[PDB]
Amino acid sequence: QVQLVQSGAEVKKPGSSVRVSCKASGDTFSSYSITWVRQAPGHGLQWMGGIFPIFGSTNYAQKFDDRLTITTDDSSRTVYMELTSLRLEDTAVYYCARGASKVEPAAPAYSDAFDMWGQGTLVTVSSASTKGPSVFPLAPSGTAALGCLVKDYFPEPVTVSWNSGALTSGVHTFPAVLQSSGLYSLSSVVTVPSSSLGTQTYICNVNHKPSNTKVDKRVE
Amino acid sequence: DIVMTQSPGTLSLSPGERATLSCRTSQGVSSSYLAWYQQKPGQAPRLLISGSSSRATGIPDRFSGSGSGRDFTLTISRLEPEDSAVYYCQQYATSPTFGQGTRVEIKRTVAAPSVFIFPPSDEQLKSGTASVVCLLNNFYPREAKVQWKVDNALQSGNSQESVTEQDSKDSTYSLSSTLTLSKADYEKHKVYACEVTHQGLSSPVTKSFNRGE
Repeated sequence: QVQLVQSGAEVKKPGSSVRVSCKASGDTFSSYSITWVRQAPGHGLQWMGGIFPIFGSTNYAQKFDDRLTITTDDSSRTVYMELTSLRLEDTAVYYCARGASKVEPAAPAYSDAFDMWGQGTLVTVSSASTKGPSVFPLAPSGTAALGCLVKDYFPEPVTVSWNSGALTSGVHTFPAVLQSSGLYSLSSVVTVPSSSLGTQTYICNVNHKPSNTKVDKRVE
Repeated sequence: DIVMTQSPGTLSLSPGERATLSCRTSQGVSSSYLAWYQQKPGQAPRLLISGSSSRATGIPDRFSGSGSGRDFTLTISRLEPEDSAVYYCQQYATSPTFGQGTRVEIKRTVAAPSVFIFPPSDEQLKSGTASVVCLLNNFYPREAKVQWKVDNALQSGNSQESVTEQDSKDSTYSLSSTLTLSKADYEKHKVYACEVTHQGLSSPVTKSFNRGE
């Protein structure tokens, strides 16, 4: 699995500056180009810039020519994006991605297809401050339903699993909604048959990263 | 700059039917400089096609690319269920530009939901808030209606819902409507119902509870 692994998502007050990391495989770091594409509601996939580590060369999009800077750390083959003087609009998922072409003698096509992508880093550009959720049993009364209400956090996101991975079939982790209070609220469920509530015990595994919260809550 | 325009916005076709997606450029681009991507819910995009029509590795034969000039197309020659997703075209002739995606929605026969209403956990009540949850499980189509009522008094403005994406296996949706009240109000009332209205239901279904057990 020749992969790309990224830093965690963050909340950032406007006018500040975030940096997102992109750690590669060595192969990728020698012979390919790594790009930063961001995606947000209302204008979708937006190219920002790209770096050729083997050359240390860069080419950013006009949209960011002063606020954005991309840097490598050869010691551990990590690429760094830094977007400066954050605006509200910057809020997005920022991906790093391998360009499809391998490097050529004469070069460098920064414009390229994107082969491999990382897993995503969600940058909330918000004046609100971090908050860890409060998880609450969703309790049942021949198939039953149960879950966990991951209520009241910030920013996005939280992840939810069941029995640290052992339960996955029938699991519905819903998309977070943003409340009038200004905090997020989420809901995971799983359906199981009634016979198993004598047999099996069910815990959800809630994890909200930017507050460093982790909870494991059993359900009746 | 070149402006990728994809059309239509959504495509709703059954498995085994052919999908064709249009991506138009604001000016002429060679076939060599085009990529297609697939994004399934909550993931990065996968490269499906580069240079107009070269399949990336591991990509099934049922995806093909074509076109040239200012009109490019991806055809999913015969849809799988698992091809429920959004799909993006990209010019990389100049400064990379992407379209705004096409969503393919996999058609299916009608499936009434199975409905489940959850009262508020004691640990939350000891905290002063009261969140009641109502689940609509595995229905199709996406059009459904959740009306909270408290002692036959119809609620409004206090409930939020969110909907899981189209399953890649059984192609249904699932929803989660949440009536929210103060611990105060939650005790002044007794019959907490949740009434569901969907195409698969002969007439609206009601689950409910009482504050008992």
